[PDB]
Amino acid sequence: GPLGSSRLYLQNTAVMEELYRRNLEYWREDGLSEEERRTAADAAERMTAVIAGTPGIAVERNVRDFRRGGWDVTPDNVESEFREVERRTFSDGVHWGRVIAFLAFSMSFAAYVNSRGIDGGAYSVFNWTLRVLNDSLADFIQRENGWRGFIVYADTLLRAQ
Amino acid sequence: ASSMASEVGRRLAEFGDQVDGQFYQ
Repeated sequence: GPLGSSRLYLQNTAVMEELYRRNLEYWREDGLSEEERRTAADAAERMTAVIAGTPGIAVERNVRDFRRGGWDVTPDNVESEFREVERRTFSDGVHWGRVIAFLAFSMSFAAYVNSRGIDGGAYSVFNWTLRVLNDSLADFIQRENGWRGFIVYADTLLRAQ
Repeated sequence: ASSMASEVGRRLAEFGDQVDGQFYQ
């Protein structure tokens, strides 16, 4: 992938671990400087704040909506359901807002599929989402100064929220 | 895929746009 892919993989992993911990155990089954590990946690914290202040993508509210709609997810189609949400979310392009919204979705979706009794469901959702960051969004992330840049972006949002 | 998946993705695109608009004031 792009420049510094190896470090970004590890940092994307840390951001996801921190993000899912802060918002949701069931979704699971080094090489970083203490700097990069700290920037990952800070980014997951700001993003959690942005999500909570954005009712359209709030984690709990979306799990409630997925259940009310009877979203037909099974062990057989759950990846293709996830991939369709991914395709539509970024079909117009990629920016930090759609990244935040997609990651919020991925936590709501992981909780939802785990509530549907899909064994390994949330773990698979976590791993798919981590690899969207690694493989499809990496060029955007690095272009916008990585997770350090996200914190600058998110602070600006929270000032405005 | 389900209608729900396409509609969820579409709404994530739009809410993401609203989130990003706040960066530019």
